[PDB]
Amino acid sequence: RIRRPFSVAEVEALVEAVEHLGTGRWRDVKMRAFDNADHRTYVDLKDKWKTLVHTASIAPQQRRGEPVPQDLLDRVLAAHAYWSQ
DNA sequence: TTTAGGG
DNA sequence: CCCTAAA
Repeated sequence: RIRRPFSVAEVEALVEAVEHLGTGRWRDVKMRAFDNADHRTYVDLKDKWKTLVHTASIAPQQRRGEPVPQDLLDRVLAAHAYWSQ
């Protein structure tokens, strides 16, 4: 499949979704926040959560592409610490 | 088919 | 994004 960087709203929709469902229900996350975004499958969302956690763990100057608002990176690490077992 | 992780 | 063992 063709590349397709995640936009800020998509991240936003993902972050909101996970804060409510967690990290073990990507099919529900997909249904809740990307139900009509045919190019994003629950495996892609699982993957974007994996990169987002990393993105939030590195310095801003080493991130690539459109900048994810600090606000979201913040909720990624808080939702990651919460749903971690 | 979905979950869960490495490739 | 892909590949796919397990469930």
